[PDB]
Amino acid sequence: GDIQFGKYLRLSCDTDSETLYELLTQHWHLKTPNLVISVTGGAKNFALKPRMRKIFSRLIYIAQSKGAWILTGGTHYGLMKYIGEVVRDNTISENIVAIGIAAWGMVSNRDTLSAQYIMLYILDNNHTHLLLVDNGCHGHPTVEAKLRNQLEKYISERTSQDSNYGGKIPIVCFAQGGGRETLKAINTSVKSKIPCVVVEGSGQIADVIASLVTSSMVKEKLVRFLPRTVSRLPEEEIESWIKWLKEILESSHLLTVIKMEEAGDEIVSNAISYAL
Amino acid sequence: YTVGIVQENNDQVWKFQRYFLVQEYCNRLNIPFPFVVFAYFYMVVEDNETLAWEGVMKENYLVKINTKANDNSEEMRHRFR
Amino acid sequence: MVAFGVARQGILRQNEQRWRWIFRSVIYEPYLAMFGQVPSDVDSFPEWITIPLVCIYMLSTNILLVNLLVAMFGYTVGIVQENNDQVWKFQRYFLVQEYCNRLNIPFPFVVFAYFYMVV
Amino acid sequence: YKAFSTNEQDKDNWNGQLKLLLEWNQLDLASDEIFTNDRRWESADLQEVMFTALIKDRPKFVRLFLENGLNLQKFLTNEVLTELFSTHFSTLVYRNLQIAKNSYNDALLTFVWKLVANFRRSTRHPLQALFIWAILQNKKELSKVIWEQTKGCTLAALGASKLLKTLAKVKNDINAAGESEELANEYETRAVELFTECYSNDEDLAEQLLVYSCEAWGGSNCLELAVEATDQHFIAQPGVQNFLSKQWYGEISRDTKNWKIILCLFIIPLVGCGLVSFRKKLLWYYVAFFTSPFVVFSWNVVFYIAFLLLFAYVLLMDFHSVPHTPELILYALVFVLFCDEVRQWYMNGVNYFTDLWNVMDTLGLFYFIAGIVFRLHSSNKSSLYSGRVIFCLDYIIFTLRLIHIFTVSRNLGPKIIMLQRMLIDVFFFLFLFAVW
Amino acid sequence: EYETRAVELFTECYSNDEDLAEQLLVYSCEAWGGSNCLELAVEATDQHFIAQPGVQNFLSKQWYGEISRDTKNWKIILCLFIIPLVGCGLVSFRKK
Amino acid sequence: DLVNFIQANF
Ligand SMILES: CCCCCCCC(=O)OC[C@H](COP(=O)(O)O[C@@H]1[C@H](O)[C@H](O)[C@@H](OP(=O)(O)O)[C@H](OP(=O)(O)O)[C@H]1O)OC(=O)CCCCCCC
Repeated sequence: GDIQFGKYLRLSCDTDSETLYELLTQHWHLKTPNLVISVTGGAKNFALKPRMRKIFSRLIYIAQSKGAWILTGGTHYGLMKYIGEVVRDNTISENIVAIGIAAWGMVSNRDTLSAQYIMLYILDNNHTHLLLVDNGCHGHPTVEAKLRNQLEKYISERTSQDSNYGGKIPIVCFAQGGGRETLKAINTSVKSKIPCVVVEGSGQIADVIASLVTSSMVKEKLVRFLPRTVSRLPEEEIESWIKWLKEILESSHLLTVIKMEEAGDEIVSNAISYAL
Repeated sequence: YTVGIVQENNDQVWKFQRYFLVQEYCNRLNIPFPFVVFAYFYMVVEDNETLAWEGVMKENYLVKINTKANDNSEEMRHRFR
Repeated sequence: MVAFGVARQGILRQNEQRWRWIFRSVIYEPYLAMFGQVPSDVDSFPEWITIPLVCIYMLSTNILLVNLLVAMFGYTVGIVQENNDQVWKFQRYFLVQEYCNRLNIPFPFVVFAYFYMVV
Repeated sequence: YKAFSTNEQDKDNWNGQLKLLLEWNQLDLASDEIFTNDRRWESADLQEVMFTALIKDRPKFVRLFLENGLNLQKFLTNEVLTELFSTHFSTLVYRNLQIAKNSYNDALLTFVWKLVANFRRSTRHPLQALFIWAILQNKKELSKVIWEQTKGCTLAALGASKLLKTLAKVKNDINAAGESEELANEYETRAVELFTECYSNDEDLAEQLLVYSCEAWGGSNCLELAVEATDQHFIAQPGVQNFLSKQWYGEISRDTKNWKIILCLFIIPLVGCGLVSFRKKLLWYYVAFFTSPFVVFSWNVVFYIAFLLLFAYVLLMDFHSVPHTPELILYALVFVLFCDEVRQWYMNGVNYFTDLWNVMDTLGLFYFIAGIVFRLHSSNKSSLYSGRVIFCLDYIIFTLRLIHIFTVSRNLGPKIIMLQRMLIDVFFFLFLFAVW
Repeated sequence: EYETRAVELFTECYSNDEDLAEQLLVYSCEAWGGSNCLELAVEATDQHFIAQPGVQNFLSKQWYGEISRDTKNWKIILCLFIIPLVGCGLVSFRKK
Repeated sequence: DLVNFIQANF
């Protein structure tokens, strides 16, 4: 069904990325000079920090300039809603392309079809494109991460001659919020050789990685960054978090961290260019 | 006494009067007087996009006005500390 | 001034058929029916109500004239505010170029210069 | 705060900590401890704290609450707004507002007074109402915070500037008037800068915004409010002048030479002969050219000159007890003027009478009709002479109206503008000279 | 320097309060010099001190007396000739 | 077309 209040499509998890990319390229979207994915995290409330706003404004401006694809969760609650609102504002002012990928089961209201979705999770209507994964139907745990990672890896495998970047289209992961899902996404991106940029100074896991960029120090940083999260998390959760931290830090050159001191203009662009 | 009156620039006042005259002659039946007589007899018988653009330019203006504090050497002192 | 003179001539003389005479008089009377001269006063249908009319006409003309003069001088202070030194230097360049790229001979002796130049 | 938190008696409850920080105005601690990424927030949770911050004049806390997922539109309910206006509105400000309403009445001031009365006694633009409430009480920071959320930012700034100026014209309290005046100047500067920047970004969107009339913000647009406030600075900006010039020239290209247009005016066929390259078929060219306000103005001035010449000819050469054909033509032309005056009177009648030059023109028309009535009495030569006198008065006042037309040209417009003030001062000087 | 100090002090104080400032201005000390602030400023030709908004407001209030300072002058002039208009709603008095 | 393509894809 097409949400109107863009295009929302329900696709199974076991879907070949090649077919989706061919569909998008043939008649829906043009070749993408750049592609950036943002992992907001489990939290549905995004704190409008003094610095995060400018960072993401610069990110969206860069994406518009380069005609990039912005991938997010698409949830109307949290950072994704802010990104969608900023995309709509820029559109009101070359078209920006935003894809929100989520799980159909977690969606609160399901409308089948040109059915219109009008306001359990809620998705932002600002996003121009949306994808709903459905393998564990009516399943609380998130399952879109696998498809997102597979699609990102396939797009990395692609090759565009027009782009100045040699061969494959550039892809940059982004991490501003903390959470287990964010850490898993960072691990998958690192295993995929696609660089990720972590916003140091904001978020729990992001700041932990920034400080790391051993095991006891990692645990102490994780506890300090998210006291409530570490207190609620069990010992097995802490062990898994430390394992993922060690796995991601094994490849430091890929990950890039924005310095807390660095707060000038065009810092996001500089960091992304350095990572690429 | 007259030198003081002429000290004040009349350019702004003339521009104001120009606006008045332009409004008078624009919101008016654009016909010459010889042919305007029949005009009276004949007479007797988007926004959201503009406001959004205004808000965007407001965001840019607010950033520009708030950058003034950037020139202060406080940031360097904080980095040093 | 001419509008005032037209108003005065209309009120004083009626149906003046001499087109040359009326055309000259309309312009000529208001200026000389004022500080310049007083032919209208000699010419001066109730008189007891006529005298205030000429009095007010003269008062209005005088006040308008003084206002014009003072406004003109005030306007002039702005023109003189701008320095004329740069403009004079510009004109100096123009004159120097005119007199330099020219046969450096006085006018009494320059006549033969053109004949020599042609050949 | 440390005693309240470490005590553990109310550590679980966060609203108490937030209220405590708000009361003492500890912004940094509020941003650090109470507000954190882990904590979840809802607008209903903040409602009361936001209201208290508004009451206590805590602009920074208001901004912080707005940033952290607070919907100002939903919060500003009718009950909240009426309660705020009824109780937390200072009596001194209400007295000043009444004084302004009585002594210095204005189109916008009566509107805001009606809005205030409606909310005080018992929801089109709640944001505008809140901004007005902040402005009337000379709250600089809170007013700016609210303004950052309004949709009509430049329009709101102009309205605030005008309202603050008319409020500062009061004399009940000097300090409040000075604060209002400085705040008005600040908002005028903000509006000018915002419109400049925006006009630099884009031109057509800027002009659309300028001419746009809000959903009854005050019943007026940015330009009208600037004019009413005599904001010469805002209109003198390049963008507004360019807009006015485009309006004046219409479809005609603004860069085309004026002498070309003047020459082609007399000679019709040149209109579509390659001259006057129109900004946007020969018939289309002709209609566009003749619909131009500049061409209409030139035609009107030529017609007025011809009418004055005919009037002077009638008075000087052809005046008889019985009207002649030139006199009938003069009557027709003055009737055309009269019907044009009626048409213009239908609109802005209050402004029609208020204008000094407009009242002068109406008085001249009345004088002309009176002179016609006097001249109709051919039986008595005295009546005819009185009608002739009235006709002379009509001629002079018509010349005054003609003088008004010349103001358009830049060459001699400022000259007349200066002449008026010089005339006033010289009249006073001549009065003193007269006395001694 | 002392003139500047006095001007700033009186401005600041007149901004804080109005009635206390005026009482201070008209107050005569226990024979400091036999004169008040206003008289001393006048004798020194301190035009700067008197030109300040507070002093001008005080003088205007003294000039208009009980009549409200914000009322239109033409109303007062018109009512002067016509006595009955005095208590007919015009000239709203500041204070039967 | 678009509906048929979507059905073919899934
Ligand atoms: C005898 C009684 C009176 C006789 C008539 C006497 C009437 C009379 O005296 O007006 C003179 C007037 C002068 O025009 P004027 O020079 O002021 O026009 C402006 C001027 O050229 C400025 O310099 C321009 O700005 P800038 O240089 O770029 O900075 C501006 O362009 P823009 O910036 O706005 O785009 C121009 O608009 O010419 C007419 O067209 C009026 C039509 C009159 C028609 C006359 C029909 C006979």
